Amino acid sequence: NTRLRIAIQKSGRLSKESIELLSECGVKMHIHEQSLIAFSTNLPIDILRVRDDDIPGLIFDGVVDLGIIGENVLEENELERQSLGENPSYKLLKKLDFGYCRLSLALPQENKFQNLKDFEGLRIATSYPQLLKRFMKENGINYKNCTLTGSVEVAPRANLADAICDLVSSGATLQANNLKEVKVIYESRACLIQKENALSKEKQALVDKIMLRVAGVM
Amino acid sequence: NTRLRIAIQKSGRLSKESIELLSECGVKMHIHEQSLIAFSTNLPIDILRVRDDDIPGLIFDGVVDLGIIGENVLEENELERQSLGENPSYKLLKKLDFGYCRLSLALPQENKFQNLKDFEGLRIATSYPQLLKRFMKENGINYKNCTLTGSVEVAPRANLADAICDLVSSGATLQANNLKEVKVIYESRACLIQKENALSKEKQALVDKIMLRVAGVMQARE
Ligand SMILES: O=P(O)(O)OC[C@H]1O[C@H](OP(=O)(O)OP(=O)(O)O)[C@H](O)[C@@H]1O
Ligand SMILES: O=P(O)(O)OC[C@H]1O[C@H](OP(=O)(O)OP(=O)(O)O)[C@H](O)[C@@H]1O
Ligand SMILES: [Mg+2]
Ligand SMILES: [Mg+2]
Ligand SMILES: [Zn+2]
Ligand SMILES: [Zn+2]
Ligand SMILES: [Zn+2]
Ligand SMILES: [Zn+2]
Ligand SMILES: [Zn+2]
Ligand SMILES: [Zn+2]
Repeated sequence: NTRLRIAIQKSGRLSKESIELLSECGVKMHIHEQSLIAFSTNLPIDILRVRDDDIPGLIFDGVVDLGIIGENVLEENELERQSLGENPSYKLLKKLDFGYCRLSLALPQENKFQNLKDFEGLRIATSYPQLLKRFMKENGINYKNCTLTGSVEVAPRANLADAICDLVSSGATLQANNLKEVKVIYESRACLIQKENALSKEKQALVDKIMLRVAGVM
Repeated sequence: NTRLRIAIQKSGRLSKESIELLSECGVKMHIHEQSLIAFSTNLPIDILRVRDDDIPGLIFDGVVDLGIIGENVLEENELERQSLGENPSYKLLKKLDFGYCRLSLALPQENKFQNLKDFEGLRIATSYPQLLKRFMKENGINYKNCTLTGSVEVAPRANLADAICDLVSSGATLQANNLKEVKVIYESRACLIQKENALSKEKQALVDKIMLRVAGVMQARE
């Protein structure tokens, strides 16, 4: 197999815009329900539709050639890999102009918040435990972890946590759960990344062509 | 919280059978299919319906009191936590009589397989990278990892991997993807576990009561 492998989010925040970037770069393909692999009809390119949390790993492990992924997800998994004693590596090709969001600490609307110190001792629910951990350590604040993959914003109401650390874009989900954003700990946007090890000449040439197109398209 | 917290899978292999064990143990429940939070109507017990991969962590971190989880999922996350330099700990209360499955290596049906050595150099897709890693190390076999959270079985036919390491229950998914099971690396069943730090006397008394009922239920279901 000589086909370039690009991993994108199967469904979620980045899916639509990732597909549109690719088509704007002249990559034609049909996306409809394929469980894992879609095939460009005009170029030797395979689009792997995966859970976003898997994309950093696929790139670090050299399973795919390119990936489109949020900085937050990339950094969370990079930190996890580094904490296991590994050396995750990737090339950053381009910071993209979509997927804008921020990872923030949030409290029940009725809670008094003067200072970050108010998070001392608190149980904090998040899907990004490594990012949360690094931030709290850097700011000298002790807390108790609660790792949930979904429904993080329900954790205070379920009495699993006193607070949360979660992605915010519109702020609608925090509002719906009667929570308030008190401290941004990370700002994110989508990026295009490549695996570390050199591609074949053919593949690198196609990547350079796509990057011109991305640069051009931008 | 005076209420005992039990974490169970929201939806998947163990969800139905975990809810049924609880009702079979006399725990009456109000559930909202889409919701994290469920509660017992006749006992001071909160049922937290979550992704199964989250349950070992909630127990290790003492966020909940009890959890029902597959041994496979528990072991994978225990290894992960230990590999991060942490000290995950839990009490095993009971091995349960549902959630039977095995984590196995599988290859395309048409592949020749003589020996485990045939995995040397191969890209192996899995949702259980620590369990795979430990097994391959202990058998002296080098491989390339591919971590996927879902659709693991399609990785070979998508040319993402040469092989997979995945749970097999009925074998139907492997058959559907024209893959064959060549080596079992772990046998698994659901288990009931408890966080490490001592419960209050009243909570521990409720747990002991539930455990008696669990035993009775299991004998009665044979
Ligand atoms: O501020 P809002 O616009 O209400 O958005 C907030 C939601 O978006 C995030 O999920 P997201 O879909 O980004 O994560 P995922 O795609 O990884 O599930 C986060 O988990 C919130 O639920
Ligand atoms: O042999 P079969 O009966 O076809 O079963 C195989 C399926 O079971 C496992 O999923 P599961 O929901 O157990 O994994 P999870 O823990 O990721 O939810 C595995 O990923 C297969 O998809
Ligand atoms: Mg989403
Ligand atoms: Mg399942
Ligand atoms: Zn089509
Ligand atoms: Zn089509
Ligand atoms: Zn995700
Ligand atoms: Zn109701
Ligand atoms: Zn799962
Ligand atoms: Zn039995």
